[PDB]
Amino acid sequence: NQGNNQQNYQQYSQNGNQQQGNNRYQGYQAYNAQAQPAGGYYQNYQGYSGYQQGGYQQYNPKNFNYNNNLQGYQAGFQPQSQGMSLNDFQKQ
Amino acid sequence: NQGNNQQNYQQYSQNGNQQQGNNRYQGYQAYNAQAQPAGGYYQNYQGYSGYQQGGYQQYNPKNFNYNNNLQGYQAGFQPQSQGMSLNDFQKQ
Amino acid sequence: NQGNNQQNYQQYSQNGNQQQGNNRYQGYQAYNAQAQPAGGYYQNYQGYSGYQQGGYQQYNPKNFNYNNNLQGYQAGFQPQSQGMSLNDFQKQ
Amino acid sequence: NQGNNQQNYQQYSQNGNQQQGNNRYQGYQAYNAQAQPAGGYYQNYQGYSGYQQGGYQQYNPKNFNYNNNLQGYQAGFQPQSQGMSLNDFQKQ
Amino acid sequence: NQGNNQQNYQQYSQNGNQQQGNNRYQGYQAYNAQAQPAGGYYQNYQGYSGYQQGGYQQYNPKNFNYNNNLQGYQAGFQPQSQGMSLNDFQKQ
Repeated sequence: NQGNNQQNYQQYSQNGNQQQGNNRYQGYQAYNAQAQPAGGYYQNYQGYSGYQQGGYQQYNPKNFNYNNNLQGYQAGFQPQSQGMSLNDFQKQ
Repeated sequence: NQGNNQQNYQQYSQNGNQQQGNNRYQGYQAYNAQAQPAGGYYQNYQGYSGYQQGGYQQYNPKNFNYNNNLQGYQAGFQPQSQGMSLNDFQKQ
Repeated sequence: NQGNNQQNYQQYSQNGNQQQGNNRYQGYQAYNAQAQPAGGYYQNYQGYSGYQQGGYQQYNPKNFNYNNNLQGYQAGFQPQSQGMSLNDFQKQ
Repeated sequence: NQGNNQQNYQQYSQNGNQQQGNNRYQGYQAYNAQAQPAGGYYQNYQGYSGYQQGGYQQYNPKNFNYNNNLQGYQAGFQPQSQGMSLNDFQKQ
Repeated sequence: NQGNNQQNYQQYSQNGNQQQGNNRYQGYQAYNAQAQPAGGYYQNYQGYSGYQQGGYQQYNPKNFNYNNNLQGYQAGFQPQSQGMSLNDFQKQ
């Protein structure tokens, strides 16, 4: 093994659990607009975990732009540009 | 093994669980607009996990643009451009 | 093995579980517009996991644009362009 | 083995489970417009998992555009263009 | 083995399960417009998994456009074009 290496390794185990019954679950989701409502009856919850964004790795024994967007909000980007740019984010 | 390497390795186990019955589940989802409502009756929940975005890896013993968008919002992008650009994000 | 390598390896196991019965499931989904409502009765849930987006890998012992969009929102893109561009995102 | 390599390897097992009966499932889906409603009675759910988007891999011991869109929304794209472009996303 | 290689390998097993009977399934789907409603009575569900989109792979020891769209929404694309383009996405 020699050189660059980006490794994402996640080990998750949910095995050997007992959940008893007789449960009453009433879930009301209504009139949601541009939303992601989450809910429920859980015992073991593993979620939204293990995120890896790689980076610069240069191994040696013209405009470059690299953008990694994970679950993010990016608006109004003019990198390495020539001219005039107008970005208006007025909130009233 | 020699050179660049991007590896996504996820191991998940849900094996050996007991869920008892006699359960009452009433789920009401209505009048959702541009939404992703999530719910339910769960015991072991593994989700939205293990995301890997690769990066720059250069191994050596003109405009370049690389964009990785995972579950993201990207609006108004003019990288490495020449001229004039108008991006208007007014909210009233 | 020598050179670039992008590998997505996911191992998932749900084997050896017991789910008891006598369950009452009432699910009401109605009047959803441009929506993806999710629900149900679950014991072991593995979903929306294991996403890999490859990256730059250059092994050596004119406009280039590379865009990877996974479950994302991309609007108003003018990379490496010459001229004038108007992108209007007014919300009233 | 030598050179570029993009490999998607997913192993999923649901074998050896017991689901007891006597279940009552009432599912009501109606008046959905441009929607994908999901629901049901589940024990082991594996879905929407294991997505791989390849990337740049260059092995060496004029306008290029590469776009990978997986379950994404892309509107208003004018990469590597010359002229004037108007993209209007007004919401009222 | 030498050169570029894109391989999609998925192994899924659901073998050795017991599902007991005496079940009552009432499913009502009506008045859906431009929709894909999904539901039912399940034990082992494997679906919408294992998607691979290949990428750039160049092995060496004028306008090019490559677009891969999987279950995606692409509207208003004018890459590597000369002139004027109007794309109007007004929602009222």
